[PDB]
Amino acid sequence: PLIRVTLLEGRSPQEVAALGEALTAAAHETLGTPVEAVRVIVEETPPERWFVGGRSVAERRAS
Amino acid sequence: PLIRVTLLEGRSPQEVAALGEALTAAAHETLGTPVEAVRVIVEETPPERWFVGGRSVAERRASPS
Amino acid sequence: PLIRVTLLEGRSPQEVAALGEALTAAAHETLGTPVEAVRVIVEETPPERWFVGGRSVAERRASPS
Amino acid sequence: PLIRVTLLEGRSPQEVAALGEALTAAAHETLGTPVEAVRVIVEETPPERWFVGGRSVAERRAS
Amino acid sequence: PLIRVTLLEGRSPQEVAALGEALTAAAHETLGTPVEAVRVIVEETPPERWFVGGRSVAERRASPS
Amino acid sequence: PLIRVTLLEGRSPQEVAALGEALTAAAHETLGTPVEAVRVIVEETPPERWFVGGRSVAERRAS
Repeated sequence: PLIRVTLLEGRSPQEVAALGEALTAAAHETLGTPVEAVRVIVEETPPERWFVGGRSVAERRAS
Repeated sequence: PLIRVTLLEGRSPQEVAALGEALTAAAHETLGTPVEAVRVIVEETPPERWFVGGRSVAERRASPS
Repeated sequence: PLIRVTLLEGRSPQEVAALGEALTAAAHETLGTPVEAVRVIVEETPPERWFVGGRSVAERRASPS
Repeated sequence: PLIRVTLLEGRSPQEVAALGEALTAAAHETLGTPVEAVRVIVEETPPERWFVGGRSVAERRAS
Repeated sequence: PLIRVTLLEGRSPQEVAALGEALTAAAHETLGTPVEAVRVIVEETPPERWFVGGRSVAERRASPS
Repeated sequence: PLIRVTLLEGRSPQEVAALGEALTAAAHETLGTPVEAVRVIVEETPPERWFVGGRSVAERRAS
């Protein structure tokens, strides 16, 4: 199973490593997939490049 | 955050619903993100359109021994 | 540039055609890119395969009150 | 509605912010989606990593 | 590595199988990656959902002269 | 035809340029697509952000 998670920049090394373990466990538990068959990519996006309601997360945090 | 999952066709509806919930719990506990801020999109690919080693999952299934 | 849109199933053909045009005009005006250099791909997801808060759009629709 | 735009690196901060506003307006106008329901990610790609006709945009600009 | 291809609908099964193999050989020779480490996912888009210049491939096909 | 290749960071400039040429040739050969109609994006992912079996490629290399 392939999993891509896109989230905001600024996460700790712990958080990214934890996320990759935990998403893998979730797929293994719910689908029966061997853990080695679960592949995860974490993509981090700067807050100036993520918009909700037409305003960036960087602006929404400021305003 | 956005979680996009690519799976082979043929999982049951109950397994897909359980996966959505469990991936969401995993992002909640590890990142602190509220569950309502986590989105999951599950895409299913037919086995003729997924290749490993240059051969489709369908072809690899037809010769596994 | 490439614009990939993910939408729930059920939009009309006319709305999808109008979206493609309008996203293209938006990229043209803001970036200067010629319209012919903008590509848009629209993907439709069934509501059983889109989750928010760990529950599918289908499940959230079945209990909205 | 979720929108991912991939474009070449080197855009100004104005251009990215403008793009996120304008794509959001387009989705709101054409689908009736509340602006808060439109989410946009802008991904920027270095010109050495985008190919057309088997040559990078960086090479095509040089040559 | 992961190779995701987006194609218009309508290619034959034989062409899609040949593409998967050939993209895999290309990644093997240029990167050194073993073939079994290369995955290819082929996605097909209907021509009403692919836009260039703000018009769908279907619309551009209906007026090409 | 559009092709996105995600692979690990650390590739040489030769390797990325070669990959973009070779993937383009493969699409041209197998589909009959004019080379100018083949578009390729190469995305590079740090090894700490790619997981197999719940462990990052960075950890798997160390351990």
